[PDB]
Amino acid sequence: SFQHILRLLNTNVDGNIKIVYALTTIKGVGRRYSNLVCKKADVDLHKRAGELTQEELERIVQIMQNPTHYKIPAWFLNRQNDITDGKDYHTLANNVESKLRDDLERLKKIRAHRGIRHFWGL
Amino acid sequence: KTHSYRGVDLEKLLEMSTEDFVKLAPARVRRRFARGMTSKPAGFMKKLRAAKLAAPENEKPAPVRTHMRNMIIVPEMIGSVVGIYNGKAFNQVEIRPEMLGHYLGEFSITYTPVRHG
Amino acid sequence: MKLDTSHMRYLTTDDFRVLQAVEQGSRSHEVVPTPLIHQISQSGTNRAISDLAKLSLISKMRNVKYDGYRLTYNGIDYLALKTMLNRDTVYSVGNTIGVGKESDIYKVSDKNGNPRVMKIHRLGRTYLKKSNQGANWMHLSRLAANKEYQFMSMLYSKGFKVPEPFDNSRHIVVMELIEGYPMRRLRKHKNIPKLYSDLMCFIVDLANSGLIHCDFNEFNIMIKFVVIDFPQCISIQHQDADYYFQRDVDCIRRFFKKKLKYEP
Amino acid sequence: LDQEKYDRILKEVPTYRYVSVSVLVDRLKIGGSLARIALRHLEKEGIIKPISKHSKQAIYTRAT
RNA sequence: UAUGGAAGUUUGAGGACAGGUCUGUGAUGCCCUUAGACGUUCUGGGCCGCACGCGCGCUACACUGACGGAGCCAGCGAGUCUAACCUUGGCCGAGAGGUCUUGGUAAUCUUGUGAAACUCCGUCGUGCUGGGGAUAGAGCAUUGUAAUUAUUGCUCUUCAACGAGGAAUUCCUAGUAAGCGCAAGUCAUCAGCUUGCGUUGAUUACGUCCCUGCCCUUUGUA
Repeated sequence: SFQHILRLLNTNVDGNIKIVYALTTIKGVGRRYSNLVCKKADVDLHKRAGELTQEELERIVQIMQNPTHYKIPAWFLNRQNDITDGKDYHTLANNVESKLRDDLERLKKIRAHRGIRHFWGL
Repeated sequence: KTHSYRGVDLEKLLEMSTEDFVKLAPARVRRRFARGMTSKPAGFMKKLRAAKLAAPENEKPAPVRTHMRNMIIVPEMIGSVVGIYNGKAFNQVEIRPEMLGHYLGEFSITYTPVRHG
Repeated sequence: MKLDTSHMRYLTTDDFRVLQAVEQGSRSHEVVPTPLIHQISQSGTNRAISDLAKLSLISKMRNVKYDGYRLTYNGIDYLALKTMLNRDTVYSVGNTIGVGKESDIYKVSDKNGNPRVMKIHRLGRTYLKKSNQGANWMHLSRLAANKEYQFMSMLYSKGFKVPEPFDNSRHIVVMELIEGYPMRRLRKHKNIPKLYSDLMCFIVDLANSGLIHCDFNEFNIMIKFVVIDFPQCISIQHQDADYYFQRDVDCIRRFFKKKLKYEP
Repeated sequence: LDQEKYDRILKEVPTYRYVSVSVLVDRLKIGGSLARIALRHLEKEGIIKPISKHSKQAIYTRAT
């Protein structure tokens, strides 16, 4: 029944603590986001991380990957209206790191200010 | 893959300018550049058409020395060359198609770095 | 504050000697009228004083009759820097200061173009409203430079790895740049075990004369050890010495736990 | 509990005159996480008298 | 004369000049520099730039606590005329903000400025932890011609050191220190600025010359 720290989406998501504050350790998701998704998982917030079997995990991750259809009104996601396509993404642990990393490159190729700041600044 | 502006490709990259190009753009463009009613011909529209008209047969268009940094890159100046005066002489910058959604001021750097070494 | 780098250059030939002329008499006559400069032409001395009185290297008392002077805290400064340049050192000041509390760290250019550290000794840096002129800023801070200066030279002669004093004249001590970084600001280092094994044994080095450092806590020395702010040390004759032993050690037993995680 | 300490602690500690929120952490038990809930239940179920009612400092009794 | 006294510390606490005025004159003299070198003006940039040393601050290292509800408690203020300030109310939107009408040139309306700390009841449990939000990105807003070198506001994400601070030093004797917010001035936007205002509200002497710095006596002599 009791399960502690788990390894999925490449991150050692901690056990034995409050349910919201386990997910926040993942890059790209935080206190409000792990709050609201734990509301949208239809799981109580006073439950701990010792619970949450695999199906309860699959509902959470299932919601977060398509957040606009499980009632998130597209003002709550982190990286909305991408400059590539126009869609609304919520970038996650290693999508967020290279997603935010490549933006420097797309401001270097165009020769924008901030990219050149980080170019000659290093 | 070409420059999908925000899900916008080539023909409607070239003409949606100033009417509905400003519509699908971020917050500093839409209602913000419901304003931007400035002297946009200046010596800009005439050199914008004559200077890109001054690219015959695989050639840089004629660089425009100008006195602006604040103008957002328009879809008509896609593939232009513009000198951007940054406190010293008209420092020539080519315009690229991926440059839309940015300021003319962000390319010509005004200050030099501190240069230790 | 009290010190100034501006006017050093613009004095003329006789000046340094005229500004010296008050100094030899100073030890005997500590109030020096105008002709008392002459013996040691009729253009020479006051055009120097016109500098020295208006450039504040000599104080002035106003009277109808000839006026007695007594040399100014500012005036020894360049007189020092005169013999300083004349031993050899201090071609120019450096752009990195270096401003401390009681002492002035100055990147300074010795002959050969050696960037090095100058230290001007005078206390309570701000010139202070509360001082009696001629002694407190000069003469107290004058002696005390050599008091420290010949300690380090004596303490470096011991052989412990420390800074070596280069030059001292008239409350100015110059020594090595001693690059390294203090542990007060310490950022990262991997190997403590012999580092601190040196440290706690560096103490019995400090204690090899029957002395104890008392500044050995943080903000003193750098990864070469490079150690500074020596003067506070305590003798074996010094009565309370045993209390200060665990003070020094344990405070650096303290530090490592937080930052670099080591325990003896 | 973590394996057994519901049944274990619920027999182990009505020891002293006074239990509280932070006294239960002294005995190297579960922290104020769930032992505070355990104060609500055993407060409720007869054992310790609520001579407080509330949060941070909750003055209580022994098993009476 | 401790007593009584609102108050027994001055009740208490404050409110002629080598000063400025030839740059004030709508009084009154002397000496200096002149034309490709006397100016007007447009646009852009900077006044933010950073190995740094020095100094004023703000916020932190929490469990006398962080967060979520709920209680709802002041004073100083100040506001639109030849024009759009303060804004109630009514909608819209998470929010920022936007819209439609109102009152107040003001003890009246904003506004009882329904402020904050605070209080109660909950979770959190000693873990760089949920303290902390450094820095940076996305989107959405407002001002202003213009915010790019990030104005400021909002939403999400990213979570830096700091585990109580060395030698040194600043300030302070009662509704005061400290903590808390508010108004006004600068002002198209903009406090972390200043000057006032009230709310919660200590400890510790009530003296001394150890230092510090200042006043004031006596002393020696050109």
